[PDB]
Amino acid sequence: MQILLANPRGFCAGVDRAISIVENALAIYGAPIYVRHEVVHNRYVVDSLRERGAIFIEQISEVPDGAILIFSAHGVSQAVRNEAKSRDLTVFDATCPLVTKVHMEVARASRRGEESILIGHAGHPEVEGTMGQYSNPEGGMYLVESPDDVWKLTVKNEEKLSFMTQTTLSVDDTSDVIDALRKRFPKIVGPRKDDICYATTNRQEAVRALAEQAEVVLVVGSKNSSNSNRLAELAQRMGKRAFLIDDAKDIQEEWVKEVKCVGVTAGASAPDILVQNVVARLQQLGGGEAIPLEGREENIVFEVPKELR
Ligand SMILES: C/C(=C\COP(=O)(O)OP(=O)(O)O)CN
Ligand code: SF4
Repeated sequence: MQILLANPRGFCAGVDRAISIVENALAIYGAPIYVRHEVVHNRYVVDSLRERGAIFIEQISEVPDGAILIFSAHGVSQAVRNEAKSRDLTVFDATCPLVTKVHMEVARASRRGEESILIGHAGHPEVEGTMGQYSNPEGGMYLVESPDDVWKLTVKNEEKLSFMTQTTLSVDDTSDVIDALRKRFPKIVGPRKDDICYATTNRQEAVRALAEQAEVVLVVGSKNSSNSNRLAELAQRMGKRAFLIDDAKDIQEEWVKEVKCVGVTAGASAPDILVQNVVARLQQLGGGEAIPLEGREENIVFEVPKELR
């Protein structure tokens, strides 16, 4: 059975920075380090940081006075930031810079009293954080997930309207939402394309190339990872069987019995060791040497704040 590896796969720049922020804060200050939300949506990373002294919380009122608190890579609302500011806490922010860029646009529209539309999935912490940059009751902030949601939305002043997106969406489905937005609200203003980041675009292009060759695609990522679920969904929609798995122990032998080509990728929050263990298990199940596909080079790095060097 041939094993193919998608490229790119695995950690993006924001995740690598965010994890380093939590590790370096543990090495500098010691345990406990409080983190608002799973730093990244990966069970393997979160469980090991928890064992090393990180405590993951959702609400700032779970954090004791005098603590160190780090906001997760997905970002937080201004209400969460200001609640931490008013409390007796040392705060470090692991928000990815490509999330922060979206936040600043939502904050500008709020100041102006002008309405914004976010394209994203309700309940996800990045969506709560970005909708949480808007606070002017004269304007408005609306969430749409689909073209059907666009076709139901009314706004107060469609001549002064803008849109933003979650960073980790399906590139194809988001194009369909934007095309609805522009039909319904011809004067709406946005970026040239969307706010989907380079890592999400590149991992989706890579799993498209992988699924063209492979019968079955395994995506290493946790169930609560939006970007990882997009990779499994893409391969499924191409008619391939695709499974989102935490680790090699999740692989059921039926999924790959008598399969000639199996593909493996990883979401932006999954460490490489988990892919290397998946490959070793597929080799037990009859696969040969893993073959990496040719892929788009990534070259972006985000550095940790100098306070955590
Ligand atoms: C931090 C982040 C993405 C990194 O992957 P993740 O932690 O799995 O998160 P998501 O659920 O894909 O947003 C949102 N930009
Ligand atoms: S998936 Fe994109 S926006 Fe999110 S942490 Fe990674 S680089 Fe940043």
